[PDB]
Amino acid sequence: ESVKEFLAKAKEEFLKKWESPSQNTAQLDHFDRIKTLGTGSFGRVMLVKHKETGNHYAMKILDKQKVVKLKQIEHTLNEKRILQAVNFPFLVKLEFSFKDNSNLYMVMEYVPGGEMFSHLRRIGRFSEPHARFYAAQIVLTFEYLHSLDLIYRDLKPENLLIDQQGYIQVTDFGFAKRVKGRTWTLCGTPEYLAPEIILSKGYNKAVDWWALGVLIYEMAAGYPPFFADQPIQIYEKIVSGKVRFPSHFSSDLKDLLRNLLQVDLTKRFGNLKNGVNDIKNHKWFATTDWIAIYQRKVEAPFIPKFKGPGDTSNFDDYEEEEIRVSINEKCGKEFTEF
Ligand SMILES: NC[C@@H](C(=O)N/N=C/c1ccc(O)c(Br)c1)c1cccc(Cl)c1
Repeated sequence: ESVKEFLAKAKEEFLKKWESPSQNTAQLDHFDRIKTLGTGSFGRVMLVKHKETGNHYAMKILDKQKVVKLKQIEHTLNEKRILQAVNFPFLVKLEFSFKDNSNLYMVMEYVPGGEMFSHLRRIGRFSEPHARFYAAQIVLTFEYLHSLDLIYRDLKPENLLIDQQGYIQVTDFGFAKRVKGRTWTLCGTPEYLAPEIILSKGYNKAVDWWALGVLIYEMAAGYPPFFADQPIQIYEKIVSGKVRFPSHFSSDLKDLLRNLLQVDLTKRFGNLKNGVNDIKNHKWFATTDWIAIYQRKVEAPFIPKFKGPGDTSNFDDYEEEEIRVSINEKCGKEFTEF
Protein backbone atom coordinates (compact mmCIF):
# COMPACT_ATOMS: atom_id res chain seq x y z
CA GLU A 1 0.00 0.00 0.00
CA SER A 2 2.98 2.23 0.65
CA VAL A 3 4.04 1.99 -3.01
CA LYS A 4 0.47 2.44 -4.22
CA GLU A 5 0.01 5.63 -2.21
CA PHE A 6 3.39 6.90 -3.35
CA LEU A 7 2.52 6.46 -7.03
CA ALA A 8 -0.99 7.90 -6.55
CA LYS A 9 0.50 11.11 -5.13
CA ALA A 10 3.15 11.16 -7.84
CA LYS A 11 0.45 11.00 -10.52
CA GLU A 12 -1.63 13.72 -8.83
CA GLU A 13 1.35 16.06 -8.77
CA PHE A 14 2.41 15.24 -12.33
CA LEU A 15 -1.07 15.83 -13.74
CA LYS A 16 -1.41 19.25 -12.12
CA LYS A 17 1.82 20.43 -13.79
CA TRP A 18 0.98 18.59 -17.02
CA GLU A 19 -2.34 20.42 -17.31
CA SER A 20 -0.85 23.85 -16.52
CA PRO A 21 2.75 23.90 -17.79
CA SER A 22 5.22 26.59 -16.86
CA GLN A 23 6.39 28.84 -19.68
CA ASN A 24 8.90 31.63 -20.21
CA THR A 25 10.65 31.50 -16.83
CA ALA A 26 14.03 33.03 -17.83
CA GLN A 27 15.75 34.67 -20.80
CA LEU A 28 19.05 34.17 -22.59
CA ASP A 29 20.83 37.29 -21.31
CA HIS A 30 20.38 36.10 -17.72
CA PHE A 31 23.23 33.66 -18.45
CA ASP A 32 26.89 33.64 -19.47
CA ARG A 33 27.99 31.00 -21.98
CA ILE A 34 30.82 28.77 -20.73
CA LYS A 35 31.29 25.73 -22.98
CA THR A 36 29.59 23.43 -25.46
CA LEU A 37 28.89 20.07 -23.76
CA GLY A 38 27.05 18.25 -26.52
CA THR A 39 25.60 18.51 -29.99
CA GLY A 40 22.73 17.17 -32.02
CA SER A 41 21.38 17.54 -35.54
CA PHE A 42 19.05 20.35 -34.40
CA GLY A 43 20.68 21.82 -31.32
CA ARG A 44 23.38 21.95 -28.71
CA VAL A 45 23.80 21.64 -24.96
CA MET A 46 25.84 24.36 -23.25
CA LEU A 47 27.25 24.90 -19.80
CA VAL A 48 26.04 28.34 -18.70
CA LYS A 49 26.28 30.39 -15.52
CA HIS A 50 23.47 32.52 -14.19
CA LYS A 51 24.82 36.04 -13.87
CA GLU A 52 23.08 36.98 -10.62
CA THR A 53 23.18 33.75 -8.59
CA GLY A 54 26.38 32.29 -10.01
CA ASN A 55 24.69 28.92 -10.44
CA HIS A 56 25.75 26.66 -13.28
CA TYR A 57 23.22 24.96 -15.53
CA ALA A 58 23.10 22.85 -18.66
CA MET A 59 21.18 24.74 -21.34
CA LYS A 60 19.74 22.76 -24.23
CA ILE A 61 19.20 25.03 -27.24
CA LEU A 62 17.10 23.76 -30.14
CA ASP A 63 16.91 25.49 -33.52
CA LYS A 64 13.21 25.88 -34.33
CA GLN A 65 13.70 25.83 -38.09
CA LYS A 66 15.73 22.61 -37.92
CA VAL A 67 13.13 21.04 -35.61
CA VAL A 68 10.43 21.80 -38.18
CA LYS A 69 12.51 20.48 -41.08
CA LEU A 70 13.30 17.24 -39.23
CA LYS A 71 9.63 16.78 -38.21
CA GLN A 72 10.46 16.91 -34.49
CA ILE A 73 7.86 19.50 -33.41
CA GLU A 74 5.68 17.18 -31.33
CA HIS A 75 8.74 15.51 -29.81
CA THR A 76 10.17 18.85 -28.67
CA LEU A 77 6.84 19.87 -27.15
CA ASN A 78 6.60 16.47 -25.44
CA GLU A 79 10.10 16.85 -24.04
CA LYS A 80 9.54 20.19 -22.35
CA ARG A 81 5.98 19.50 -21.18
CA ILE A 82 7.05 16.21 -19.57
CA LEU A 83 10.24 17.58 -18.02
CA GLN A 84 8.48 20.50 -16.37
CA ALA A 85 5.93 18.09 -14.87
CA VAL A 86 8.05 15.22 -13.47
CA ASN A 87 9.82 14.92 -10.13
CA PHE A 88 11.90 11.87 -9.18
CA PRO A 89 15.33 11.43 -7.55
CA PHE A 90 16.96 10.04 -10.70
CA LEU A 91 15.58 12.54 -13.24
CA VAL A 92 17.46 15.72 -14.11
CA LYS A 93 15.47 18.77 -13.06
CA LEU A 94 14.29 21.40 -15.52
CA GLU A 95 14.92 24.75 -13.83
CA PHE A 96 13.82 27.23 -16.56
CA SER A 97 12.50 27.25 -20.10
CA PHE A 98 11.93 29.93 -22.70
CA LYS A 99 12.04 30.61 -26.43
CA ASP A 100 13.09 33.46 -28.68
CA ASN A 101 12.92 34.28 -32.36
CA SER A 102 15.15 31.35 -33.35
CA ASN A 103 15.46 28.79 -30.58
CA LEU A 104 13.87 26.80 -27.80
CA TYR A 105 15.71 26.68 -24.46
CA MET A 106 15.58 24.17 -21.60
CA VAL A 107 17.82 25.09 -18.65
CA MET A 108 18.52 22.03 -16.50
CA GLU A 109 20.57 21.18 -13.45
CA TYR A 110 24.22 20.67 -14.43
CA VAL A 111 25.70 17.27 -13.53
CA PRO A 112 29.52 17.64 -13.67
CA GLY A 113 30.28 13.92 -13.37
CA GLY A 114 29.51 13.29 -17.02
CA GLU A 115 27.82 10.52 -18.95
CA MET A 116 27.81 6.88 -17.96
CA PHE A 117 28.96 6.23 -21.55
CA SER A 118 32.37 7.79 -20.87
CA HIS A 119 32.89 6.05 -17.54
CA LEU A 120 31.86 2.68 -18.94
CA ARG A 121 34.21 3.00 -21.91
CA ARG A 122 37.02 4.18 -19.61
CA ILE A 123 36.63 1.30 -17.10
CA GLY A 124 35.74 -1.29 -19.74
CA ARG A 125 32.85 -3.02 -18.01
CA PHE A 126 31.09 -2.66 -14.68
CA SER A 127 30.98 -5.52 -12.18
CA GLU A 128 27.53 -6.98 -11.60
CA PRO A 129 27.08 -5.10 -8.28
CA HIS A 130 27.99 -1.85 -10.03
CA ALA A 131 25.67 -2.51 -12.98
CA ARG A 132 22.94 -3.56 -10.52
CA PHE A 133 23.23 -0.29 -8.60
CA TYR A 134 22.54 1.67 -11.80
CA ALA A 135 19.94 -0.80 -13.06
CA ALA A 136 17.94 -0.51 -9.83
CA GLN A 137 17.68 3.25 -10.32
CA ILE A 138 16.41 2.77 -13.88
CA VAL A 139 13.85 0.20 -12.68
CA LEU A 140 12.49 2.67 -10.12
CA THR A 141 12.56 5.52 -12.65
CA PHE A 142 10.60 3.47 -15.19
CA GLU A 143 8.13 2.36 -12.51
CA TYR A 144 7.56 6.08 -11.86
CA LEU A 145 7.39 7.15 -15.52
CA HIS A 146 5.19 4.26 -16.65
CA SER A 147 2.75 4.88 -13.81
CA LEU A 148 2.28 8.38 -15.30
CA ASP A 149 1.61 6.83 -18.74
CA LEU A 150 5.01 8.06 -19.95
CA ILE A 151 7.30 6.02 -22.22
CA TYR A 152 10.93 7.15 -22.22
CA ARG A 153 12.19 5.60 -25.50
CA ASP A 154 15.87 6.51 -25.44
CA LEU A 155 17.59 4.55 -22.69
CA LYS A 156 21.33 4.24 -23.34
CA PRO A 157 24.53 5.12 -21.48
CA GLU A 158 24.92 8.53 -23.14
CA ASN A 159 21.64 9.67 -21.57
CA LEU A 160 22.54 8.76 -17.98
CA LEU A 161 24.64 11.27 -16.06
CA ILE A 162 26.54 10.40 -12.89
CA ASP A 163 26.05 12.89 -10.08
CA GLN A 164 28.26 13.95 -7.18
CA GLN A 165 26.95 11.08 -5.03
CA GLY A 166 27.49 8.55 -7.83
CA TYR A 167 23.79 8.22 -8.61
CA ILE A 168 22.09 8.38 -12.00
CA GLN A 169 20.39 11.45 -13.43
CA VAL A 170 18.43 10.58 -16.58
CA THR A 171 18.30 13.28 -19.21
CA ASP A 172 17.38 13.64 -22.88
CA PHE A 173 13.60 13.32 -22.89
CA GLY A 174 13.44 14.17 -26.60
CA PHE A 175 11.57 10.93 -27.40
CA ALA A 176 9.55 10.68 -24.18
CA LYS A 177 5.80 10.68 -24.69
CA ARG A 178 2.58 10.43 -22.73
CA VAL A 179 0.84 7.34 -24.15
CA LYS A 180 -2.26 5.48 -23.01
CA GLY A 181 -2.12 2.26 -24.97
CA ARG A 182 0.22 2.12 -27.94
CA THR A 183 2.29 4.49 -30.06
CA TRP A 184 3.96 4.14 -33.47
CA THR A 185 6.86 6.54 -34.09
CA LEU A 186 10.15 5.09 -35.27
CA CYS A 187 12.59 6.63 -32.83
CA GLY A 188 15.31 5.60 -30.46
CA THR A 189 18.88 4.47 -31.05
CA PRO A 190 19.48 1.35 -33.21
CA GLU A 191 21.32 -0.87 -30.72
CA TYR A 192 18.57 -0.28 -28.13
CA LEU A 193 15.42 -0.70 -30.25
CA ALA A 194 12.96 -3.41 -29.32
CA PRO A 195 11.88 -5.79 -32.10
CA GLU A 196 8.38 -4.34 -32.23
CA ILE A 197 9.79 -0.89 -33.04
CA ILE A 198 11.94 -2.32 -35.84
CA LEU A 199 8.92 -4.18 -37.22
CA SER A 200 6.75 -1.03 -37.34
CA LYS A 201 4.20 -2.28 -34.82
CA GLY A 202 2.15 -0.33 -32.35
CA TYR A 203 4.26 -0.58 -29.23
CA ASN A 204 4.02 0.31 -25.55
CA LYS A 205 6.14 0.67 -22.41
CA ALA A 206 7.57 -2.82 -22.96
CA VAL A 207 10.12 -1.18 -25.27
CA ASP A 208 11.67 0.55 -22.25
CA TRP A 209 12.07 -2.79 -20.46
CA TRP A 210 13.72 -4.24 -23.56
CA ALA A 211 16.10 -1.28 -23.58
CA LEU A 212 16.87 -1.93 -19.91
CA GLY A 213 17.96 -5.43 -20.92
CA VAL A 214 20.27 -3.92 -23.52
CA LEU A 215 21.66 -1.45 -20.97
CA ILE A 216 22.29 -4.10 -18.30
CA TYR A 217 24.02 -6.33 -20.86
CA GLU A 218 26.15 -3.42 -22.07
CA MET A 219 27.07 -2.32 -18.54
CA ALA A 220 28.11 -5.85 -17.53
CA ALA A 221 29.83 -6.89 -20.78
CA GLY A 222 31.27 -3.56 -21.96
CA TYR A 223 29.51 -3.77 -25.34
CA PRO A 224 25.86 -4.11 -26.38
CA PRO A 225 24.28 -7.47 -27.21
CA PHE A 226 23.38 -6.55 -30.80
CA PHE A 227 26.15 -4.79 -32.73
CA ALA A 228 27.10 -4.49 -36.40
CA ASP A 229 28.44 -2.05 -38.98
CA GLN A 230 25.10 -1.18 -40.59
CA PRO A 231 21.78 -0.63 -38.76
CA ILE A 232 20.08 -3.26 -40.93
CA GLN A 233 22.54 -5.84 -39.59
CA ILE A 234 21.79 -4.73 -36.02
CA TYR A 235 18.06 -5.05 -36.67
CA GLU A 236 18.40 -8.58 -38.04
CA LYS A 237 20.15 -9.63 -34.83
CA ILE A 238 17.57 -7.90 -32.61
CA VAL A 239 14.56 -9.62 -34.21
CA SER A 240 16.25 -13.07 -34.28
CA GLY A 241 15.70 -14.00 -30.63
CA LYS A 242 19.37 -14.99 -30.22
CA VAL A 243 21.86 -13.42 -27.82
CA ARG A 244 25.26 -14.67 -26.64
CA PHE A 245 26.29 -14.06 -23.05
CA PRO A 246 29.90 -13.77 -21.85
CA SER A 247 30.93 -16.68 -19.65
CA HIS A 248 31.61 -14.28 -16.79
CA PHE A 249 27.90 -13.39 -16.54
CA SER A 250 26.23 -14.99 -13.55
CA SER A 251 23.36 -17.41 -14.10
CA ASP A 252 20.99 -14.93 -12.46
CA LEU A 253 22.10 -12.16 -14.83
CA LYS A 254 21.58 -14.39 -17.87
CA ASP A 255 18.12 -15.39 -16.65
CA LEU A 256 17.03 -11.77 -16.09
CA LEU A 257 18.40 -10.77 -19.50
CA ARG A 258 16.57 -13.57 -21.33
CA ASN A 259 13.34 -12.23 -19.81
CA LEU A 260 14.04 -8.55 -20.61
CA LEU A 261 15.46 -9.33 -24.08
CA GLN A 262 12.36 -11.37 -24.82
CA VAL A 263 11.38 -10.78 -28.44
CA ASP A 264 7.71 -11.59 -27.73
CA LEU A 265 6.51 -8.43 -26.02
CA THR A 266 3.61 -10.33 -24.42
CA LYS A 267 6.14 -12.46 -22.49
CA ARG A 268 8.66 -9.73 -21.61
CA PHE A 269 9.40 -8.84 -17.99
CA GLY A 270 7.90 -5.49 -17.11
CA ASN A 271 4.93 -6.14 -19.40
CA LEU A 272 3.27 -9.07 -17.58
CA LYS A 273 0.43 -9.06 -15.05
CA ASN A 274 2.91 -8.58 -12.19
CA GLY A 275 4.44 -5.58 -13.94
CA VAL A 276 7.65 -4.24 -12.46
CA ASN A 277 7.61 -6.74 -9.60
CA ASP A 278 8.77 -9.55 -11.89
CA ILE A 279 11.97 -7.48 -12.21
CA LYS A 280 12.24 -6.21 -8.65
CA ASN A 281 11.78 -9.74 -7.25
CA HIS A 282 14.16 -11.45 -9.66
CA LYS A 283 17.09 -13.25 -8.04
CA TRP A 284 19.59 -10.91 -9.72
CA PHE A 285 18.14 -8.10 -7.56
CA ALA A 286 17.99 -10.16 -4.34
CA THR A 287 20.65 -7.94 -2.68
CA THR A 288 18.89 -4.70 -3.68
CA ASP A 289 17.18 -2.65 -0.98
CA TRP A 290 14.74 -0.78 -3.22
CA ILE A 291 13.81 1.78 -0.56
CA ALA A 292 17.45 2.48 0.28
CA ILE A 293 18.20 3.07 -3.42
CA TYR A 294 15.25 5.46 -3.73
CA GLN A 295 16.39 7.32 -0.57
CA ARG A 296 19.97 7.49 -1.90
CA LYS A 297 21.29 5.74 1.22
CA VAL A 298 23.41 3.12 -0.61
CA GLU A 299 27.08 4.02 -1.00
CA ALA A 300 27.75 4.29 -4.71
CA PRO A 301 30.31 2.12 -6.54
CA PHE A 302 31.99 5.13 -8.09
CA ILE A 303 32.20 8.87 -7.42
CA PRO A 304 33.20 10.89 -10.51
CA LYS A 305 36.24 13.09 -10.12
CA PHE A 306 35.61 16.79 -10.60
CA LYS A 307 36.81 19.97 -8.96
CA GLY A 308 33.57 21.92 -8.52
CA PRO A 309 30.20 22.82 -10.03
CA GLY A 310 31.81 24.49 -13.04
CA ASP A 311 34.24 21.70 -13.89
CA THR A 312 33.84 20.33 -17.43
CA SER A 313 36.72 17.80 -17.32
CA ASN A 314 34.26 14.87 -17.71
CA PHE A 315 32.85 16.24 -20.97
CA ASP A 316 34.32 16.31 -24.44
CA ASP A 317 35.57 19.22 -26.52
CA TYR A 318 33.44 20.57 -29.36
CA GLU A 319 33.91 23.41 -31.81
CA GLU A 320 32.56 26.58 -30.16
CA GLU A 321 30.04 27.92 -32.67
CA GLU A 322 27.94 31.08 -32.61
CA ILE A 323 24.39 30.83 -31.28
CA ARG A 324 22.49 33.36 -33.38
CA VAL A 325 19.06 34.74 -32.60
CA SER A 326 17.32 36.06 -35.71
CA ILE A 327 15.98 39.58 -35.85
CA ASN A 328 12.70 38.01 -37.02
CA GLU A 329 10.52 35.37 -35.40
CA LYS A 330 10.75 31.87 -36.89
CA CYS A 331 8.05 29.20 -36.60
CA GLY A 332 6.08 31.08 -33.96
CA LYS A 333 2.81 29.23 -34.55
CA GLU A 334 4.38 25.78 -34.37
CA PHE A 335 5.83 26.39 -30.89
CA THR A 336 3.06 28.49 -29.28
CA GLU A 337 2.67 26.06 -26.38
CA PHE A 338 6.40 25.93 -25.52
N1 LIG B 1 24.55 13.69 -25.77
C1 LIG B 1 23.73 14.44 -26.77
C2 LIG B 1 22.59 15.19 -26.09
C3 LIG B 1 23.21 15.88 -24.87
O1 LIG B 1 24.36 16.31 -24.87
N2 LIG B 1 22.38 15.98 -23.81
N3 LIG B 1 22.84 16.55 -22.65
C4 LIG B 1 21.94 16.84 -21.79
C5 LIG B 1 22.28 17.29 -20.44
C6 LIG B 1 21.28 17.66 -19.56
C7 LIG B 1 21.57 18.07 -18.28
C8 LIG B 1 22.90 18.14 -17.83
O2 LIG B 1 23.27 18.45 -16.57
C9 LIG B 1 23.91 17.78 -18.73
BR1 LIG B 1 25.72 17.82 -18.16
C10 LIG B 1 23.61 17.37 -20.02
C11 LIG B 1 22.00 16.24 -27.03
C12 LIG B 1 22.80 17.23 -27.59
C13 LIG B 1 22.25 18.18 -28.43
C14 LIG B 1 20.90 18.15 -28.73
C15 LIG B 1 20.12 17.17 -28.18
CL1 LIG B 1 18.42 17.10 -28.56
C16 LIG B 1 20.65 16.21 -27.33
